[PDB]
Amino acid sequence: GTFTWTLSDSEGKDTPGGYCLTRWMLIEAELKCFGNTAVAKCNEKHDEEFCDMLRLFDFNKQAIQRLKAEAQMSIQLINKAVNALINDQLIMKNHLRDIMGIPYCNYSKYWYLNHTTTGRTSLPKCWLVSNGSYLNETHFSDDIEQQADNMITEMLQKEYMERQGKTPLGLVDLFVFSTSFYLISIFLH
Amino acid sequence: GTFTWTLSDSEGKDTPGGYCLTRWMLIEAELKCFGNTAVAKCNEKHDEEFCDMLRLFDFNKQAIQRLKAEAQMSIQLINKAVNALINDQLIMKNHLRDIMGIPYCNYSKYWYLNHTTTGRTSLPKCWLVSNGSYLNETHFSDDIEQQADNMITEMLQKEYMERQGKTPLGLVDLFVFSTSFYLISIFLH
Amino acid sequence: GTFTWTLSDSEGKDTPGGYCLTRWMLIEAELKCFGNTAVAKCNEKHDEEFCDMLRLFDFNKQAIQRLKAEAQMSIQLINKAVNALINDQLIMKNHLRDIMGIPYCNYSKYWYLNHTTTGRTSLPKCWLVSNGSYLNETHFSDDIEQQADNMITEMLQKEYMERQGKTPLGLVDLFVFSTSFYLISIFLH
Amino acid sequence: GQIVTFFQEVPHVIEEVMNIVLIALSVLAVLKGLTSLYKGVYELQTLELNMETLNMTMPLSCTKNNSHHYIMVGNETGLELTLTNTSIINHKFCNLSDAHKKNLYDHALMSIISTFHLSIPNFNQYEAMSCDFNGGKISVQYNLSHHCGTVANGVLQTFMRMAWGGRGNWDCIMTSYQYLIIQNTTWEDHCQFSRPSPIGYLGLLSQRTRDIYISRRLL
Amino acid sequence: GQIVTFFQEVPHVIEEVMNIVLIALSVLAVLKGLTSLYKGVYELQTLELNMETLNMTMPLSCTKNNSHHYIMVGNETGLELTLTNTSIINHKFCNLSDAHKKNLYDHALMSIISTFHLSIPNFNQYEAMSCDFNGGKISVQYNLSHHCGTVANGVLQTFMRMAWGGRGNWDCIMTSYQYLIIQNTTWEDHCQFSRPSPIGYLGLLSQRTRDIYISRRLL
Amino acid sequence: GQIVTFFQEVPHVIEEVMNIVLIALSVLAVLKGLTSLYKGVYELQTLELNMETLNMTMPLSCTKNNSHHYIMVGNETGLELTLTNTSIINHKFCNLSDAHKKNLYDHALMSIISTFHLSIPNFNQYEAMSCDFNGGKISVQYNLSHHCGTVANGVLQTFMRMAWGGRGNWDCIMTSYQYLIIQNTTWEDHCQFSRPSPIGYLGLLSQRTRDIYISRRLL
Ligand SMILES: O=C(O)[C@H]1O[C@@H](O[C@@H]2[C@@H](O)[C@@H](O)OC[C@H]2O)[C@H](O)[C@@H](O[C@H]2OC[C@@H](O)[C@H](O)[C@H]2O)[C@@H]1O
Ligand SMILES: O=C(O)[C@H]1O[C@@H](O[C@@H]2[C@@H](O)[C@@H](O)OC[C@H]2O)[C@H](O)[C@@H](O[C@H]2OC[C@@H](O)[C@H](O)[C@H]2O)[C@@H]1O
Ligand SMILES: O=C(O)[C@H]1O[C@@H](O[C@@H]2[C@@H](O)[C@@H](O)OC[C@H]2O)[C@H](O)[C@@H](O[C@H]2OC[C@@H](O)[C@H](O)[C@H]2O)[C@@H]1O
Ligand SMILES: *[C@@H]1O[C@H](CO)[C@@H](O[C@@H]2O[C@H](CO)[C@@H](O)[C@H](O)[C@H]2NC(C)=O)[C@H](O)[C@H]1NC(C)=O
Ligand SMILES: *[C@@H]1O[C@H](CO)[C@@H](O[C@@H]2O[C@H](CO)[C@@H](O)[C@H](O)[C@H]2NC(C)=O)[C@H](O)[C@H]1NC(C)=O
Ligand SMILES: *[C@@H]1O[C@H](CO)[C@@H](O[C@@H]2O[C@H](CO)[C@@H](O)[C@H](O)[C@H]2NC(C)=O)[C@H](O)[C@H]1NC(C)=O
Ligand SMILES: *[C@@H]1O[C@H](CO)[C@@H](O[C@@H]2O[C@H](CO)[C@@H](O)[C@H](O)[C@H]2NC(C)=O)[C@H](O)[C@H]1NC(C)=O
Ligand SMILES: *[C@@H]1O[C@H](CO)[C@@H](O[C@@H]2O[C@H](CO)[C@@H](O)[C@H](O)[C@H]2NC(C)=O)[C@H](O)[C@H]1NC(C)=O
Ligand SMILES: *[C@@H]1O[C@H](CO)[C@@H](O[C@@H]2O[C@H](CO)[C@@H](O)[C@H](O)[C@H]2NC(C)=O)[C@H](O)[C@H]1NC(C)=O
Ligand SMILES: *[C@@H]1O[C@H](CO)[C@@H](O[C@@H]2O[C@H](CO)[C@@H](O)[C@H](O)[C@H]2NC(C)=O)[C@H](O)[C@H]1NC(C)=O
Ligand SMILES: *[C@@H]1O[C@H](CO)[C@@H](O[C@@H]2O[C@H](CO)[C@@H](O)[C@H](O)[C@H]2NC(C)=O)[C@H](O)[C@H]1NC(C)=O
Ligand SMILES: *[C@@H]1O[C@H](CO)[C@@H](O[C@@H]2O[C@H](CO)[C@@H](O)[C@H](O)[C@H]2NC(C)=O)[C@H](O)[C@H]1NC(C)=O
Ligand SMILES: *[C@@H]1O[C@H](CO)[C@@H](O)[C@H](O)[C@H]1NC(C)=O
Ligand SMILES: *[C@@H]1O[C@H](CO)[C@@H](O)[C@H](O)[C@H]1NC(C)=O
Ligand SMILES: *[C@@H]1O[C@H](CO)[C@@H](O)[C@H](O)[C@H]1NC(C)=O
Ligand SMILES: *[C@@H]1O[C@H](CO)[C@@H](O)[C@H](O)[C@H]1NC(C)=O
Ligand SMILES: *[C@@H]1O[C@H](CO)[C@@H](O)[C@H](O)[C@H]1NC(C)=O
Ligand SMILES: *[C@@H]1O[C@H](CO)[C@@H](O)[C@H](O)[C@H]1NC(C)=O
Ligand SMILES: *[C@@H]1O[C@H](CO)[C@@H](O)[C@H](O)[C@H]1NC(C)=O
Ligand SMILES: *[C@@H]1O[C@H](CO)[C@@H](O)[C@H](O)[C@H]1NC(C)=O
Ligand SMILES: *[C@@H]1O[C@H](CO)[C@@H](O)[C@H](O)[C@H]1NC(C)=O
Ligand SMILES: *[C@@H]1O[C@H](CO)[C@@H](O)[C@H](O)[C@H]1NC(C)=O
Ligand SMILES: *[C@@H]1O[C@H](CO)[C@@H](O)[C@H](O)[C@H]1NC(C)=O
Ligand SMILES: *[C@@H]1O[C@H](CO)[C@@H](O)[C@H](O)[C@H]1NC(C)=O
Ligand SMILES: *[C@@H]1O[C@H](CO)[C@@H](O)[C@H](O)[C@H]1NC(C)=O
Ligand SMILES: *[C@@H]1O[C@H](CO)[C@@H](O)[C@H](O)[C@H]1NC(C)=O
Ligand SMILES: *[C@@H]1O[C@H](CO)[C@@H](O)[C@H](O)[C@H]1NC(C)=O
Repeated sequence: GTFTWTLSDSEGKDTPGGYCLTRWMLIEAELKCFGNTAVAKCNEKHDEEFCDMLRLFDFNKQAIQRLKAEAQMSIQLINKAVNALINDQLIMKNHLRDIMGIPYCNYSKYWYLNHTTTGRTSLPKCWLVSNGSYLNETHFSDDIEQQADNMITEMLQKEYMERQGKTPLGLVDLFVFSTSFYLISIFLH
Repeated sequence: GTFTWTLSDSEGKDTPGGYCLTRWMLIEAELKCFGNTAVAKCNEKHDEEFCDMLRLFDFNKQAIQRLKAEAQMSIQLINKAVNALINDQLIMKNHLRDIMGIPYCNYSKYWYLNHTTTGRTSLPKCWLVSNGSYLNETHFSDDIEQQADNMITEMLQKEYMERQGKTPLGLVDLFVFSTSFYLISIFLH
Repeated sequence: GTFTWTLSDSEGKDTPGGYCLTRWMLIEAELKCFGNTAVAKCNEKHDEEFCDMLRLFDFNKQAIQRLKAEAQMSIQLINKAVNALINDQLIMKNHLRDIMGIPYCNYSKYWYLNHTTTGRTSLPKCWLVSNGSYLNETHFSDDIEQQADNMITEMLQKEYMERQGKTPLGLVDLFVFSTSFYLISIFLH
Repeated sequence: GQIVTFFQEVPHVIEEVMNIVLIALSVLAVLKGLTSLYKGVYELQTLELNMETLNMTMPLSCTKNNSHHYIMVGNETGLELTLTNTSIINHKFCNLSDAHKKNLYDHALMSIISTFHLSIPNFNQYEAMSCDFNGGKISVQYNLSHHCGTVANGVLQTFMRMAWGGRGNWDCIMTSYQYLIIQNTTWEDHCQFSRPSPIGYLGLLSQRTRDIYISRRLL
Repeated sequence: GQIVTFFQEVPHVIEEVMNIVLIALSVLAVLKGLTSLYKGVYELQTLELNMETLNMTMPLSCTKNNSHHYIMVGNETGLELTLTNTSIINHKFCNLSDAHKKNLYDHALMSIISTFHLSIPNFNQYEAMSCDFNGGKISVQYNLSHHCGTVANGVLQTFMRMAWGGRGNWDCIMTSYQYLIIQNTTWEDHCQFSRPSPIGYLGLLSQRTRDIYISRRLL
Repeated sequence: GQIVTFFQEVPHVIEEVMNIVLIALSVLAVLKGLTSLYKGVYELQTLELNMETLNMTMPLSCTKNNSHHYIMVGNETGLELTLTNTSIINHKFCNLSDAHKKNLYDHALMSIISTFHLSIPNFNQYEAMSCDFNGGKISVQYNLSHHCGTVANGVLQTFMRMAWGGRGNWDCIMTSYQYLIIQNTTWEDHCQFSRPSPIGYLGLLSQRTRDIYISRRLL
């Protein structure tokens, strides 16, 4: 099967439905909020690693707030829900990339393109590690520009999908027919 | 992996390609027909429970009509095809919701928004059960309105996708260019 | 989980990002190039067989070029990556179709609609085999026309998605508002 | 051209009203030149799936009084799942290989109990489980004797994985019932409390062998 | 601006014809102011994938006369799968732990047969299977002796899971052949009947251990 | 109506410039009638996830000097993973069923090592593994003695499946270290080299029992 876990509501005013990472989650970086789009991106995607991690974060938060810690581990929940939280073969793909000798995902550092003015973010993706060191930002600069273009395309697409969802086709149809018939009237004039 | 089973053709005049549930399937409610859209909705979705059930229904129907009952069970087919019929971790998600103490799926009652005039239906989704009883319709009224809005958006989107599939971009392009050039001609006039 | 393997860059001038099959791959048919669209089609699809095969092809190519053959088999890679390369229950679906007695996928011959003038291809799909023989092209002619229509719709849709990705809504909006306000000015005139 | 139905449903959004206004202006100009009801029509009609229609391929789970759970396979055989203080079995055996030697049992029931036993999370105490298979009868008893981290916890977990019918916290569950009984029975309609459903067994098939402990290096 | 190719393919739909008409009207007004062939061009060109190109990573399945099935791993070793009335083995053993003790065999072949034996649906009779591994040779024989619900049913099921080459009904299959033989062999082109393919083994990997019976509580 | 932000990002495409030109023409006509910076604003801000926040539910893997690997479960217990030439264990036993008999150990650690041992690809030599569980302590040693196709290959494979910290080719890996040690320890911050992460164990859970050899027909 695939993952089925859903993200708990997050108490972020700017981002109502998107998992916001608190001070404790991010090392020496205070609190950052991502938004509903970035976290909901991988409700169909099986090839992203960071949103699986934040699903792990939300599962931990649920297990703490709505159960009792008891000071001893309950591996039952994680062993049962691991296939419901994360993809099962993405780690296999990164293990294979590692064996072959191409840069693989670290799973500790993740990089994202924070939009300075508006504060949107791409869904963070793994910082490739190779040869026992971090890849220079120059090495995968091409991937950085590809992700920037992906952000642009995805935000310009989601608004289209929202417009399609709210606006029926009978409107844009009867609009183009009416404008065409008025253009015909101008032709007659 | 994921499910791969496909729905057998259903002998419903109103709904040619959509699984129609007969009298026997629905307790004390005669026969209802859903349509191709509702049943085909979860050809990409992994988070719906009722269409997995109707895939089970169609698998049973195929096993009865195109094999022999023999009066003794053949668990081989169901044990082989269970991963090809239903999602494998959605039941895990509902077990977890049950353990935590939030309302979980019953898997017996399913509710849907029957459009009275046209007869369309949303894909039925599980009636949440909690605290040893059915949730009041008031409790998840918000989810009901969310599903109504989802029906509206999905029907206003599918017609757009059909128009995109049948109408090429060279048409809407050469149309907007021609209308713009005629507007330029009116500017010259 | 699902598949996560990605297709290695292919040295085809016509098709930069699409897996091109060389002379050795295709029996007595020289070299053919498919394109990025056909190979990328099943990055969300779980119901196609041929692109799983070409993922197997690319995995073999990677294992040969970037490891050492050593003349003895390394089943470790394939046993680890099989869930990352192919769907796990599509073969189950074809086994079931075989048991029931409907035509099933052979997994040797695949048919596709080569566009003669432009050279595009649909993603090849399995030639159904039944009753110990190949089905006549007349028998599944309906499926052939359905796939032709699917090619037409998918190519007319992908260009729409590309236009949506590159063109923002603020343009088409301010365009329709400006044209409407000019039509209002013509009404005043 | 079915805008009429949609228009009543969602005229609130500004873009729709703007579009309708522009269309009406263009039309006027060209002519001059020439119970549970949602929204307005959507209704909360509900389904009660008769799952007896799957009696020929799938086992169905339903219960009678929150203590007598059942699994029916076919229209001829089923099993009791009774939470009780009384033990029908007083020997700590499970003669599985003897059952396989004398293939006189029903394969469906043995597969049911195999799935049930391979889904018990972190099962490590084999003293609890007891079995009887003489004549093809399926009998399995469990001792729910116990702080948490006990086989009783996981065994109740897999019970409510299967039956889905049911003071414990933090993923630990306790019941006053000391024992549980699984045993063969015929088919009737004796599960007023719960509707029959197959989902318990299909979901239990997912987690089988997932949380198992290693007892041998080779396996 | 590649409308020319699409226009021939699908001009039937009313919306397209309306669009073209409107465009032609606008253009005229502005100028005044100033073998197997489908549709028309699509062809049923077919592919015959040479699966020998996967000889270096994947085992390929192909058969000669509908009774001699084969699995080739690499370009040096393969296995016979023969449905016959003759038994090469007359002892009911499978010395698997002895084979693992003396690691003188080919790992690919042992993994092949392990997958084959872990995909046998509801296997419960161990008397049928017989093995020989002396010297690294892979030999496995099966007794297909038998109404249904027999190990022969599931063993033929997993055969056609693997080979995909082949009067039984209701998910029960019977063959006149009493026995089946799996044994080591070299590589040739001796499978005229069937093209070599890996899909049988990859699919068999899916269902391994899925339908297995419990023989011990701890496992 | 947030076109202003997008316009700076991507004005290169011809269609956008054409649209803007047409809009400006229409507006003019109607008025007459009346560190690491990408693109211009996107920045490569990075995240360093403090995975200690998952100490209450998930085991975290981190290492100190590329030879001392660690797995910490909770904030009280963890395990050493040391590649060394020194053996703490000189007996070829693994008393797993004795450990299950006396349930005095931590369930998390036993599940960790069970997952570790069920993910070893094509494990066939049981002489290598040695275990100590007296008192609830978790000790597992591995002999990495060896051409390839050796248990050392797969055992290093599963090591770097778990720890992800590390001249061998063609999916064969060799190390000068003869032995490896897993043993119980308390919790500190002694893994300067590597950040703690759970991904090794979650990924190892995927491949458990996948590449296992059959040692018995019934299983
Ligand atoms: O644990 C294992 O997987 C193997 O352990 C070997 O040694 C045993 C110890 O584990 C301990 O239980 O004390 C008894 C020892 O025998 C077993 O020898 C080995 O059994 C296989 O080889 C012997 C053969 O007779 C059996 O049929 C095999 O199962 C365990 O696999
Ligand atoms: O079935 C099981 O999983 C355990 O059963 C225990 O009792 C046995 C009975 O099942 C029955 O077979 O009659 C013989 C009994 O021994 C086993 O003792 C237990 O074996 C483990 O503990 C003993 C040890 O010597 C073995 O190495 C373990 O496998 C079964 O797990
Ligand atoms: O391999 C198997 O699955 C069964 O093999 C049967 O025969 C054994 C041979 O495999 C070989 O190891 O030499 C010893 C033989 O016993 C076993 O008898 C059978 O064990 C079951 O039936 C006997 C019972 O005492 C055990 O508890 C069962 O495990 C193997 O399943
Ligand atoms: C089990 O289900 C089957 C069909 O799913 C039921 O079979 C039908 O039973 C009715 C009883 O009046 C007959 O009229 C039909 O002819 C039967 N149809 C088939 C296809 O068998 C069966 O009744 C169910 N079992 C029980 C005990 O009710
Ligand atoms: C079920 O478990 C309970 C407790 O684990 C068993 O009760 C124990 O029985 C032994 C022997 O009869 C006594 O020595 C203990 O003092 C009892 N303990 C308790 C807490 O009652 C009970 O016997 C088990 N059931 C069966 C059938 O063996
Ligand atoms: C399960 O197998 C054991 C194997 O020992 C059976 O125990 C034997 O049962 C017979 C039956 O009367 C007795 O004659 C023997 O003395 C028993 N042996 C021992 C060592 O006690 C056990 O009976 C089987 N289970 C069932 C329910 O029959
Ligand atoms: C197995 O496949 C490999 C490649 O997939 C074949 O190797 C090629 O064989 C031809 C034979 O004429 C040589 O010219 C090439 O140089 C080989 N290429 C590589 C990369 O090895 C091999 O021939 C196949 N096995 C058999 C028996 O045909
Ligand atoms: C394969 O199975 C058949 C039947 O299951 C075995 O034939 C039996 O052999 C025994 C002893 O030789 C006889 O007592 C039976 O009467 C036979 N039954 C039948 C139906 O022929 C056959 O021996 C098995 N093959 C092997 C190699 O043991
Ligand atoms: C599989 O293992 C069994 C273990 O008993 C082997 O049986 C022994 O084989 C040797 C070989 O000559 C004989 O000397 C013994 O007398 C046999 N023991 C018994 C109890 O019969 C068996 O031979 C092995 N299988 C193969 C193919 O060698
Ligand atoms: C393990 O993680 C938990 C929370 O994920 C940490 O618990 C917090 O510890 C700080 C220490 O200053 C306290 O102020 C908080 O009140 C604790 N919160 C909770 C919810 O327990 C814990 O410190 C971590 N373990 C270690 C050893 O640092
Ligand atoms: C780990 O493996 C090595 C080699 O596999 C073992 O070293 C062998 O020990 C035996 C008995 O002490 C000698 O007869 C061999 O000559 C040794 N071989 C080599 C290559 O050194 C070593 O004993 C094993 N470790 C343990 C603890 O048993
Ligand atoms: C694992 O189990 C074996 C079972 O034989 C233990 O071996 C016995 O250990 C005791 C402990 O002193 C000795 O008295 C026996 O003589 C041993 N038996 C044999 C045949 O050697 C072994 O000790 C256990 N492992 C550990 C670490 O205790
Ligand atoms: C992005 O940058 C702004 C300041 O320019 C900051 O306030 C915000 O927290 C950043 N977002 C993230 C996710 O770091
Ligand atoms: C990365 O850049 C640093 C300097 O910034 C340089 O010393 C190092 O060699 C570079 N690494 C690679 C792999 O090019
Ligand atoms: C919806 O209601 C109509 C009558 O208003 C009825 O004919 C139809 O069967 C209903 N559909 C379903 C699925 O119940
Ligand atoms: C549901 O509504 C009924 C009355 O319709 C009321 O008695 C009951 O308490 C309600 N349940 C909850 C959980 O509010
Ligand atoms: C399609 O046909 C053209 C010639 O009409 C040929 O050049 C091309 O290779 C064909 N494509 C495929 C994939 O066979
Ligand atoms: C397929 O066509 C051939 C002739 O082209 C004919 O002989 C054969 O019977 C046909 N097969 C079927 C199943 O109709
Ligand atoms: C069970 O169902 C089958 C198939 O409909 C039927 O033939 C048989 O009589 C039923 N059994 C009983 C006891 O009614
Ligand atoms: C079973 O025993 C418990 C505790 O001994 C007690 O609640 C009662 O005697 C029995 N349980 C019930 C529900 O009657
Ligand atoms: C679903 O609700 C019905 C209402 O009577 C109840 O009988 C049944 O037990 C519920 N399902 C489950 C799994 O509890
Ligand atoms: C098998 O293929 C390898 C790699 O191409 C080659 O070196 C070897 O000679 C082949 N074996 C035979 C028997 O041709
Ligand atoms: C094998 O035996 C069967 C029945 O005894 C019989 O068909 C024949 O002798 C053999 N089978 C074949 C296909 O020759
Ligand atoms: C596919 O068709 C070819 C045609 O000759 C045949 O040889 C082969 O056996 C078929 N594939 C399968 C799996 O039967
Ligand atoms: C571990 O975490 C728990 C929960 O925050 C806390 O109560 C306990 O004191 C911690 N243990 C140590 C040794 O700090
Ligand atoms: C372990 O032994 C090897 C070979 O005997 C040798 O490299 C050295 O003595 C030890 N390894 C290290 C890294 O010191
Ligand atoms: C990720 O990078 C950090 C950088 O210091 C390193 O410590 C850590 O080991 C890396 N992760 C893995 C899994 O190697």
